[PDB]
Order: sequence, then structure tokens, then C-alpha cells
Amino acid sequence: VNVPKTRRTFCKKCGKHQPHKVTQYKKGKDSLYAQGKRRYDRKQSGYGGQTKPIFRKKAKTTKKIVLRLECVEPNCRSKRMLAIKRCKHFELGGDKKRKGQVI
Amino acid sequence: APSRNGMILKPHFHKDWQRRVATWFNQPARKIRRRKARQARARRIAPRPAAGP
Amino acid sequence: VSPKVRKVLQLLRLRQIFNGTFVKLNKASINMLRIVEPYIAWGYPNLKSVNELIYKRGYGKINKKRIALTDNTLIARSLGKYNIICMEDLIHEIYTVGKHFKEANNFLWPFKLSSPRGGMKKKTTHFVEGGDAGNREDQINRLIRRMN
Amino acid sequence: GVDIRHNKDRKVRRKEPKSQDIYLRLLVKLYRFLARRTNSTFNQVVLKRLFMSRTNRPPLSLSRMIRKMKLPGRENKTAVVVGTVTDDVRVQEVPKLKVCALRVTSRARSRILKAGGKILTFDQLALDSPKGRGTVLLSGPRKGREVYRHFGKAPGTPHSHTKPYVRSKGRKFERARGRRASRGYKN
Amino acid sequence: TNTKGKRRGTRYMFSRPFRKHGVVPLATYMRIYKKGDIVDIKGMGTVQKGMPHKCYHGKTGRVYNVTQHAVGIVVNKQVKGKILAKRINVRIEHIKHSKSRDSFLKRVKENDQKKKEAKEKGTWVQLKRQPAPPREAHFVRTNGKEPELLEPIPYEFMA
RNA sequence: GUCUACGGCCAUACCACCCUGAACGCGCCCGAUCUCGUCUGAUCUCGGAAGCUAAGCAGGGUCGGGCCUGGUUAGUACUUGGAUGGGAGACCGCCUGGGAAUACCGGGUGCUGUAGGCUU
RNA sequence: GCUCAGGGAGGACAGAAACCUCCCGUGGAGCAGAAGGGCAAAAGCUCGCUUGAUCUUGAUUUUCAGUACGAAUACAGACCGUGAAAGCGGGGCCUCACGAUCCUUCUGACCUUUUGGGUUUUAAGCAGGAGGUGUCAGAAAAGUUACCACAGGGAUAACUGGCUUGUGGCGGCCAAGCGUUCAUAGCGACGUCGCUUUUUGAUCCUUCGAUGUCGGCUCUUCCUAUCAUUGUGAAGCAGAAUUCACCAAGCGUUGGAUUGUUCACCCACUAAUAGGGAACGUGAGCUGGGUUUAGACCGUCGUGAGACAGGUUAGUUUUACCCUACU
RNA sequence: UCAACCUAUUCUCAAACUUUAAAUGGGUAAGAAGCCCGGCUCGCUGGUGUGGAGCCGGGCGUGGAAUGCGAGUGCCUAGUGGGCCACUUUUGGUAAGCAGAACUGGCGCUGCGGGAUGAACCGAACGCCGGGUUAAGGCGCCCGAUGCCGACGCUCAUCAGACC
RNA sequence: GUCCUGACGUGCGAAUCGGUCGUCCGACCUGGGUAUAGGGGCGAAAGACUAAUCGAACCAUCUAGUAGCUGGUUCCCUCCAA
RNA sequence: CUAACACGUGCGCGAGUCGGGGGCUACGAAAGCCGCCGUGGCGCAAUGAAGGUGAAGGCCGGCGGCGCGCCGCCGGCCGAG
Ligand SMILES: [Mg+2]
Ligand SMILES: [Mg+2]
Ligand SMILES: [Mg+2]
Ligand SMILES: [Mg+2]
Ligand SMILES: [Mg+2]
Ligand SMILES: [Mg+2]
Ligand SMILES: [Mg+2]
Ligand SMILES: [Mg+2]
Ligand SMILES: [Mg+2]
Ligand SMILES: [Mg+2]
Ligand SMILES: [Mg+2]
Ligand SMILES: [Mg+2]
Ligand SMILES: [Mg+2]
Ligand SMILES: [Mg+2]
Ligand SMILES: [Mg+2]
Ligand SMILES: [Mg+2]
Ligand SMILES: [Mg+2]
Ligand SMILES: [Mg+2]
Ligand SMILES: [Mg+2]
Ligand SMILES: [Mg+2]
Ligand SMILES: [Mg+2]
Ligand SMILES: [Mg+2]
Ligand SMILES: [Mg+2]
Ligand SMILES: [Mg+2]
Ligand SMILES: [Mg+2]
Ligand SMILES: [Mg+2]
Ligand SMILES: [Mg+2]
Ligand SMILES: [Mg+2]
Ligand SMILES: [Mg+2]
Ligand SMILES: [Mg+2]
Ligand SMILES: [Mg+2]
Ligand SMILES: [Mg+2]
Ligand SMILES: [Mg+2]
Ligand SMILES: [Mg+2]
Ligand SMILES: [Mg+2]
Ligand SMILES: [Mg+2]
Ligand SMILES: [Mg+2]
Ligand SMILES: [Mg+2]
Ligand SMILES: [Mg+2]
Ligand SMILES: [Mg+2]
Ligand SMILES: [Mg+2]
Ligand SMILES: [Mg+2]
Ligand SMILES: [Mg+2]
Ligand SMILES: [Mg+2]
Ligand SMILES: [Mg+2]
Ligand SMILES: [Mg+2]
Ligand SMILES: [Mg+2]
Ligand SMILES: [Mg+2]
Ligand SMILES: [Mg+2]
Ligand SMILES: [Mg+2]
Ligand SMILES: [Mg+2]
Ligand SMILES: [Zn+2]
Repeated sequence: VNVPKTRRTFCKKCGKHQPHKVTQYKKGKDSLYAQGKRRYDRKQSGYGGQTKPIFRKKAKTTKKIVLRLECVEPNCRSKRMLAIKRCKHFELGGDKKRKGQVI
Repeated sequence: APSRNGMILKPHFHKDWQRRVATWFNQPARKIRRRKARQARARRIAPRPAAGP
Repeated sequence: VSPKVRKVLQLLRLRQIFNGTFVKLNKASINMLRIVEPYIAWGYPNLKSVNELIYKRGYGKINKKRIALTDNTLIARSLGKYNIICMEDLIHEIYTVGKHFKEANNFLWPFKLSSPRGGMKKKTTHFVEGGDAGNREDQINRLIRRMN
Repeated sequence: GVDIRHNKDRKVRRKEPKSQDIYLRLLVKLYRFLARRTNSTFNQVVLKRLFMSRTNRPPLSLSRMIRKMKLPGRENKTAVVVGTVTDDVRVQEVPKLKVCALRVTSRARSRILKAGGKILTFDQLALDSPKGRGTVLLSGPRKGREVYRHFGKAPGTPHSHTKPYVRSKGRKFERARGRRASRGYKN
Repeated sequence: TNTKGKRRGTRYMFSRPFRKHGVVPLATYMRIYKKGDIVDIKGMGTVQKGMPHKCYHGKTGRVYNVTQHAVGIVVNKQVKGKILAKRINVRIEHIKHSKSRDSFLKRVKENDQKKKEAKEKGTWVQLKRQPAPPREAHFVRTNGKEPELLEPIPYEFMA
């Protein structure tokens, strides 16, 4: 879909509507020292091979696209994940479409 | 296969526990053993306190 | 029994086979009888029929027990508040359907009649089509006489 | 045949006490006579409460007794509990009470008799008032038992305040999936 | 198996009557509902906001709440073996008053006025509604003519 | 009798054609400086009063179409309940009850609330 | 603010179809999609301004156990959009467009714990999204067995028998026509009504603590829908021959070449070489050629173990003294 | 002329069409928790001691259709989760002692009289007996009962007919 | 150890007998000694043989392995009953 | 049969209850007793993840405080729907 990169929406810290730089959320790098990660790693260490199940039957093509909403107003700068209904192709702020034209 | 309403519980009997069960049938024989030993000790340290120091 | 018909029979107090009950007629009651009507034979009884039924088989529901109406005190203790004392003004209320017909008829136990002497002509059909169920109009006074 | 349905053909209620106590059966032998031979229904309800089980005649406490006897109008009347009149320690002064119970605990007997009251048993109550006139019949809090918090609409169902059976109250013991709004769903 | 949609099988139920399409009339908006007014449900397809479910089309309940555009009513739904007196929230235009309560209210104020009257007079009026009794005895005047004879007309295969 | 402004129920009010409209109105109408908006003062907006019922609209007419509402169709079709009824079946008859719709033939053609005029 | 599909009548090139205008036009269009509802100064089309597709706690509906998730409905608390305003709006006119625990990631607060105290990184928490389980209330998962096993199932196949008769077989009825002539000697279209269980299907009721599953040989009995023989009626019956029909199953209905054959075809005699039933008669009667174990070879398929209503070769056929029946 | 067209007419239809539109059926109501007054409170709504709602206080009993019946409520809980048949409605199927649904009744769990025989049909539901009477079905004989001076007809079959 | 697919098939025999058969100077037949051990041996290859046991011996134990699958489940009367 | 849990029921004591582990004095390995052997279990208090917090109010008098009739706090009174 097409989402403009600036949404004038609610800001939970300032308590009022403020503009927001909108970008797309992407997953951070998995830390080696999270609790479940080093639990899994220590349980894997040794014998028995694979321990926790490996997911094989991936069945849906899409993932729900998540917008990261940074407040523009310079000392607040709060952020929210605002995720919308899923879609295959997704872009930020390109080509605001116009009606009544040749192709 | 739990029925309608009642505490779900984890009894620790999954080991083989019947080869190791300490049964207390020598409780009164052990008490009379201990108090006969205590009387013998208390009369073999004859003026000293029976409770020790 | 179809369950609608079983419920209407339980309100008419016909439980056993060959019981009987007086019923006063109005628009609610005729539709109640006509839902049941393959299972009942109901007619317009004579004064002699009311006499034969009360003296012959008429028992009283006293203290929800079935005490046979031997003497007038069993009627008078239970319906003296509606100002009928003996069996004669019991029969008078029921025949000339009075004000307290509801409680008089509810006082009388459901009548228990014998099987018809001579015999039914056909049970499972209506009286019009040469049977026995339905609405004999006056011809219940030829069937009470041989069912008690 | 007859098309009467025999499900609820038999009443379930008691006709004799289940206890094999002999003093309680003597009290029953007295109140059978009194409820059969008087016309006051205090006797019927007091034999009906002598018959009952000890989870149906719960222990009335002396705080309830002082309150429900100091409600206005019923001065110098006789409180009658069929259960056990127990002491309640969180009350300081006790007025002169005239009580009658099967069994009053020792500290409650001492408390009432230091207040200047008088304890009666049911044989003395029947001598003192055979038709039971001049009496306030009281009963203990019957749904005060802790078991009734486990009853009703089951936990894990919306708008059901029922204590679930758990082996030990703590952090880990069924606080997670039915309870939280993050962990799964909140009922 | 069937589908379990919210509006399944409601082709002829939420559709408007023939030649009564178009704008909703405004009396249905201007009616006011207290709490405890007995209220019918009849869903309507011209609006979609606040739709009563197809279990309730035709059912009659009691208002327990009135809001700015909608009321909340308490209706009896029978599900497998029990009856649930349950709360639903219906927008104002799927709804009429029931005249079943209004006929009772008319009969109550009429019984109360002719009870407070003819108590000072002394006579005894009847207040219960006995059902339609059997017809009392009446003469039939065949003034003049003999009654008209009838007979079954013979079969002619007119097809 | 009637109209305007706001309406309610939304054709007994619609649609086609014709006739008649006194007074107040409603209109058509004459203009574009300003408010406003267009390719265009046609619309919308704005400023008016020279004229006209021509249209709208109002009232009325048509062996009018429609609609509304009765009769007929018909106690027909269908139908709750019943029979150890008929028939090889298909289906049908009967008893106890309830009971439609076309075609066809008549009647009707807006009622009315609130505010304000007109008929000196 | 406007009216749509379609149609009519006009207009330079212009046409069946570009564009302009007038008139009719109750939706015959459009509203993303499948359909159903719904809609005309809108929910449609074109504009202008926008981010209620936002923050938050409850209740209710929907499938429902009256539980979750999803989706939805009235509210309520702010923060806004728009309009002049009433109002409308917390996604799509309504009905589908979607996902638990554990784990990871991101966001939030001058938040809590980080263990004897303090500071600081890190980690644990609390709430809110996301990564997903499509077997969609949510395991991580390739085959083969003919070397096979075990617990069972007649809940479930392959036989027979059962209800049914599509299909197979057989027989009517009506009469367009063939039979030079002539509907009906002998046939019979288009249609139509049946019978039989000697085909095949359909079903799965009986049998899975087993009813021995192909044929042939031997042997008795039965049916008639009769090939012949006895007696008759009909012919487009001159004779000879042959066709159709009736009573009718008493008596027959064979020898062989090929094939495991049931079937099939051929040679020869014939009076005739008709059809069938009895658990698709008959294995404690036989035979074992075939299919239907384990050994093998070949073709195709498979990476492979191996598979083949494909062919070929070798491959244990057990028991009567019981009762009944018959002799 | 033959066409499309167009206008009134005509023949036949519809599970996924419809202006009309039954029967059966589905909710609600048929009072004391209701009416009628007097008055206080509210931060909600407000031209308006407005509107609504809540609280007090008082007065009203002909208990406001028929009919039947003593009711409400709380624990703990086994077994069950292979079903089948029938009047009618009805889906696939040519059809089925076939498969799949709806209403109700049965069978299963159930005898007993009748249908010769029979899980389901018709009657009828059961403690052990004596008397009487019936139901459905019967009455030549088997076999209780027509051994009625029963009534009225039809019917000859070299394949007669004979009871859901 | 071929064929009779003969005998016998609760036998003489848990593989025997009869007639017919193959080979019978060489990869021959055979006694005793020794070696190889079970997921191992050994195989002129059949998944054969490994003490009447073989597509993984036998014996003891774990062990009463587990089983949504069959079989069974012990006295009377009364009441309610799917 | 042992253990665990739930509910019903009888019994003692009752805001408490219990000595089961220990000790003191033929049947008797029983029985009794302890109480400064109630350590302890369960109960009498919940909630929160955790830091933690931890279960009636009103009326009277004095001092819009101003465009806390409310009252911040003191003395008295009623006092536990
Ligand atoms: Mg390693
Ligand atoms: Mg169970
Ligand atoms: Mg007789
Ligand atoms: Mg009986
Ligand atoms: Mg019973
Ligand atoms: Mg019972
Ligand atoms: Mg102009
Ligand atoms: Mg004009
Ligand atoms: Mg004019
Ligand atoms: Mg007309
Ligand atoms: Mg007017
Ligand atoms: Mg004049
Ligand atoms: Mg608009
Ligand atoms: Mg809001
Ligand atoms: Mg540390
Ligand atoms: Mg092989
Ligand atoms: Mg077969
Ligand atoms: Mg055929
Ligand atoms: Mg010819
Ligand atoms: Mg079977
Ligand atoms: Mg067998
Ligand atoms: Mg056999
Ligand atoms: Mg023949
Ligand atoms: Mg031969
Ligand atoms: Mg055979
Ligand atoms: Mg054999
Ligand atoms: Mg045999
Ligand atoms: Mg062979
Ligand atoms: Mg082989
Ligand atoms: Mg290959
Ligand atoms: Mg011999
Ligand atoms: Mg059990
Ligand atoms: Mg019947
Ligand atoms: Mg079936
Ligand atoms: Mg039963
Ligand atoms: Mg039965
Ligand atoms: Mg028979
Ligand atoms: Mg008898
Ligand atoms: Mg007979
Ligand atoms: Mg050999
Ligand atoms: Mg042999
Ligand atoms: Mg032999
Ligand atoms: Mg020998
Ligand atoms: Mg040689
Ligand atoms: Mg080795
Ligand atoms: Mg070798
Ligand atoms: Mg092999
Ligand atoms: Mg192995
Ligand atoms: Mg065992
Ligand atoms: Mg299973
Ligand atoms: Mg208890
Ligand atoms: Zn901000």
C-alpha cells in the first residue's frame, strides 16, 4: 500500500496530536545474551542434538507491516509501533495518485 | 484425565518407590532403646548432670 | 402421545385410560379439547348422567388424598366456603354450572370408569366416521350408562 | 398405566438425625412430641434444626448474637441457636443475654456468666416456654464456610469471582494464561 | 455444514418491503424510549450501524438502557435447553413499541376507573375477562319464506 | 373556501394531456456595483419590481395507465391433527380444524399538525 | 455540488462507434472483489480540507461450553479532523480478508528487581504491537516389505447369499414404414410398460478366535425363456426345406485340434449339437494348469529398498472312528 | 414481401425469481416488582424547580383470562458421546432392507394381547392374585368365540380370492 | 535328493519309506583336534546356517514393560433411571 | 492397599486446632502425661510481577480561603450501612 512518511497523530507523552516521522519497523539483531537464547544454547550444548522444535511448515506469504511513529517535536521524540492490516507490496510516501489522466 | 473441578496436582511417585520406603514400626522399640541408653549413661556419670555440660 | 396432546391431557386430568372429567365449555376449552380430540370422547351429559357419576364413582380430593364421598361432611368441610354443603348442591353446581364450578370440579377426583360393556365400535376414529373418539354430542349418555 | 413421571416422587429431607448421639436423640424425642402436640411452628422449625447436619447448622458467634439481640424491640427475650454459640474475641462488653443452645463453648459460657447472663439447654427451654413464646430463633452464617468460594460459575469464564482449587498460592500457581491480558486472554 | 456468518440466510429478512425503499421516515427517529418500555425488534437494511442479529428479528424485549442513538434491550433467546435473558444494543430504528403492553395499560386504567366508580354506588361490576361463552338460546325468525333447499351440484369435468 | 413557511404518514399524493385561477402569496421576470461562483450571472450568490399567468404551482376533467381498497376467483389451491381409508403405484377421497392469490368487475384519487396571511 | 446504465432527436470532417446540446430516464449504473441485502439533493461521480486507520478502561453481540481468538455493536475519558452548523468519524455501506503458551525483536515510564550496601553497563520484569503455527484451539517428520509381526475390526474391502435392477438378458403395448400390392404372414421407427437374478455394477446386513477363494473331471437333481423328438394352430406353407406360435422338460443335447480357461473359433458326425440353477452345485471328491507366499530372469517405473488386473520358470492341497443323511 | 423492431394479445415454467401469500409455528403481555398522589437529591440534560433517573412518605386488594399443579435453590456425581425404525416434510441416488437431515413417537433399556412366524407395525406399558369388562384383532376346524333359521349384491378362475 | 506333486500325513518318523533319479578321481566324501559369538559369526549368496529356535539365537533380569484394542469381572430385595 | 485432592457426612474443641517428631512414667510395640516440648502445619488478611501497601463514616464549635457553603486542623458527641 502507500503510507505517507508523516502522520499527524496522537502522542502519548505530550498528550496531544503532534506530527510524526513515520518509518517502517524492522527486527533488531538477536542478542546472544538474552535469557531464553542462552537457555536454549546451553540446552543445545552437549548431546541430544536438536532440542526445541524447528518450525518447518511456513504457510503464509505476508507479514503485518508495522509503522514506527517518531514524534517530530524535538524534546519529546516518543515512538510507537502502529501496525496495520497485512499487505504484500508496501511503500512509504511515493507517488500520491491522481485521478483523471492518460496512462 | 481430570474430571470437573478439583486441584490439579503432581504426586511424586513416578520413580520406583516401593523398594525404598522407610517404615516406622520400630518407633517404640527405638524410643525404649534410647531411654535405656540414656538411663545407663546417666547412672554411669553418677553425680554429674545427665544433660551434659 | 404427541407431547402437546400429553400436556393438554395433563391439564384436563385424564391420565389413565378410561378416566373422565367434567369440563365447562368456552372458547379456550373447546380448542383445548379439539387438540386432544383423537384421544377423548366428550359429550353433553344428562342430569341422570351427572347423578350416576357423582353417586356411583364420585370421590373427593381432600388433603390431596382420594377419600370416597360417603357422607355430606366430606363435601361440606371442603366446599362450605363456596356455600355448597351436601351432594345435592354439589350436583346442582356442576349441572347448572355455577360460579364456583372451578373449585367444585377440582374438588372431585378424576372419575375412573370401567371399560365399556358391550364395547366400543372403533377406537382410533372419530364418532362421525363410525368410531368412538371425538364429539358425541348427546350420545355420551349412552356411553356413561355402560361405563359405570 | 399412569403417565406420572416418578423423578421427584420421593422427598429428600430428613426424618431422623443422622447422628448416633443419645442426648440429641432425647432432644428429638422431646421435640417430636412438642411439634406434634402444640400448634406453634417454633417447635417444628426447632426439631427441623435439631435434625440437621453440622454443616447446615453453622456456629453462630456471640457478636452476631449481641447485634441481633440488641436490635430494637426484643429486649428480655430468649435467643435460641440450635448450633454452637462461640466466643467472639473482638467485642469488649457483653449485655445480659438469655440464650439457649446445644453446646456453648467454654469461654463463651464464662463470658456470658460474668456478664450476668444465663445459659439454657433445650430441655430447660421446653420447660421454660413450651410453645416457644418469648424466643428469638437465630442461625449461624450458613454460607460463611470457606468452601462456598469454590462454588458457582467456574473460574475461567467471564464475570465469575470463584476461588479456584490450587495447591499453593503464589506467583507461578495459575496466574498466567487465563488471568493476564498479555499472556493469552483475560476471561 | 453451513457457514456461520453474522448475516447468513437473511436475504428476505433485513430487506425492505416492496416499494418501501429509500429514506427512513423520521417518526421512527423521533419516538422516545424510557427504560422498561416493552420493545419489538425488526431489523432493517437501509441502515447497517447497530444491527440486531438475525436471532432477534421479531423478538420482543424490555429496555434496560437508552443512549444517544441506540437503546440496550433485554431479550429472551432460547439456546439448546435454556433461556438466556440477555443484553443487546440496538440502534433506534430497528425497534417499535409493543402494543401488547398498551392494551393491558388501557384495560388497567379502565378497571381502576370503574373500580373507583361503582364502589360508591354499591353494585358489583365484572373485572376478569371470561372467555367467549357458548351462545345463549335464541329464536330465529323465518319471517315469511321457507328456507332455501340445497343439493350437491353434479360433477361436470370442466377441465 | 384558499395559500405560504415548516412538516407527519409517504401515490387515495404518482404519470400523460386538457381546462380554470379573484385577493394575498409562490413564482416566472429585470439586472451584476458590492458578497459569491462559473467557459457562460444558465446555476449558485447578490441588488431589485418594468411586466406576465405563458410555465411552475393550486383546483378540476379523462367510459385514462397506476395506486389504494372491496367483490369474484373459492370455501377452490394449500393445510395442523386422524383412520387397520382407497390405489400395484403415482396420488386421491373422507373426518376434525384453519384458509390464500391472478385473470375478471365495482368504489376512491390525498388526509392532516404548528406558525402566519388572503378572501376590505 | 452533481446524477447514473440505456435510449430518442439534432450537430463540420464524424461513421456503428471520439466531442457538443436537448429530452425521456426508480436504478435497469456504480459502490475493489464472490453473491445476497442496501443505497438518488447518497453509500454513486467530481472537488476542498484531511489522518477517528490515533491514546485508554469497562459492558454487549456473534460460533459458543454461553469458553478463547477473529470480527462487530452501543457507550464513556481525553486529543483531533471537517462543516457555517446540527452533526458525522475511533477504518473500508453490511455480511470473510486470519493466529495461543514458550521464545526473540521493538516501543513506554526520571518505573520495579539485579539479592549485604552504593554507583554504572548487562539481564530479568510490567503493559502494548510484531516474527506463526493454512492439520488454521496451534507436533518438528521420507519410503518399502512378497521375509514380515502384534493388538484387534466383520465399525471396513476381496466370495456366496440378501433389498434394488442402472447396465446386461428377455417379453409386451401403440403403429409411422419394410414385406412389388398389404400396418400386424414375418418384422417394426419415434415412444412406452414390465419380467428375470445365468452378467456387470450399487450397497456393506451376516462371516476377519478363517464358510478353503479359478477352471476341468466325476455325479445326482431341478427350471423352461424348447434345439430336436410326440401332438397341434400360422405362413408371402405347391412339394422339399424353412420361419412364427401352443400344450410340453418325458427323453436326448456328442467326439475332438488350440488355450489354465469360464468364454472364443475351427474340423466331424448329428435328430439335435438349446440355454441355465443347486454357497457363481461339486478341493475332509480329485487334479493344481492358473492365479495367490518365500527362489529366480525380462520390460517399464523408482536415486533405493522394491512395485507392476505386464510375461515367464520351479513351488507340501492335512483329518472321519462322532451325529445326521444315503447305500 | 421476409426480417429484425415496436404495440396490445396468447401457451408453458423457477431450489439458488417475485408483486401477492396462507395453515403449522416464534416472541411479548394478561398487575401489588402495579397504579395514583405529596415531596427531596443529582456534578447528567437543560429557555423553563425543564427532561430523565434515584430516593423517601402516603393511599389504593374485585390477587384482575381459562385449565392444571405445592415450588425455588445449592453441592458431588456415575454412565453416555458406534445408534436404528416409522406417519408426514425432504437431499443425493434410476433404486435399495442404501447414504444424509427436520418434527414427533418408538426400538435400544420392554414385557403382555393381536399382526401364523418377527427389536420398531396395531392395541397396550408390568408387584402377587380372585371377579367383571374391553382395546387392536377375531369367531368352519386347528382355536376361546357366529351351531345368528343374520341383511343386500358382485364374482367361475384349466394361475380364483382372502385384511396397515 | 528329480519325479510320482506315490506311501504316511493323531506317521516308523516334529521331514521317514518305495520305484524312478544326480554324481561317483576331484571345486570328492568323511571321523577327531582347533578357530570364528548375536547386531556379532559364517555364507559357491537362498536372508541360508548359527543345537527341532533365525529378515537377527538361547538364558536370566529390568518386568507384573505399556495398550485409546479383545476376553472376564463373584449375594438378595427395594427405589430412581439414561 | 499407600499417598495427594475435592465434596458430603458423624465426633471433640472452637478463633483457634493438632502432638503425628521428641521426652517422662503378660496383654503393653498399648495406655497416660508434657504446655517455657505449639517449635511447626493449617486457620485467623488480601493484593501486586516487584519495590510495597494492607480492609465505616458523620454531626457541633474556634481559627466562595476566596467570587482550602465548602471547610485544612483541633476539643466534644453519635458512633460500624
Ligand atoms: Mg559439542
Ligand atoms: Mg469419568
Ligand atoms: Mg358379555
Ligand atoms: Mg398399575
Ligand atoms: Mg421407572
Ligand atoms: Mg429422584
Ligand atoms: Mg438572470
Ligand atoms: Mg402559471
Ligand atoms: Mg395555465
Ligand atoms: Mg384508472
Ligand atoms: Mg395546510
Ligand atoms: Mg367586494
Ligand atoms: Mg453528500
Ligand atoms: Mg469520543
Ligand atoms: Mg549479585
Ligand atoms: Mg520379492
Ligand atoms: Mg456376489
Ligand atoms: Mg433394460
Ligand atoms: Mg407401403
Ligand atoms: Mg458389516
Ligand atoms: Mg466362524
Ligand atoms: Mg465346510
Ligand atoms: Mg411354455
Ligand atoms: Mg479333451
Ligand atoms: Mg463354486
Ligand atoms: Mg483339500
Ligand atoms: Mg465338501
Ligand atoms: Mg501351478
Ligand atoms: Mg514368487
Ligand atoms: Mg533405473
Ligand atoms: Mg472299523
Ligand atoms: Mg462409575
Ligand atoms: Mg397411530
Ligand atoms: Mg437412513
Ligand atoms: Mg425409556
Ligand atoms: Mg414395547
Ligand atoms: Mg403376516
Ligand atoms: Mg381377570
Ligand atoms: Mg385366529
Ligand atoms: Mg526338492
Ligand atoms: Mg506327496
Ligand atoms: Mg490315512
Ligand atoms: Mg511297524
Ligand atoms: Mg557319471
Ligand atoms: Mg568381531
Ligand atoms: Mg558351501
Ligand atoms: Mg529374499
Ligand atoms: Mg532386532
Ligand atoms: Mg495387569
Ligand atoms: Mg482408537
Ligand atoms: Mg465436611
Ligand atoms: Zn511527542
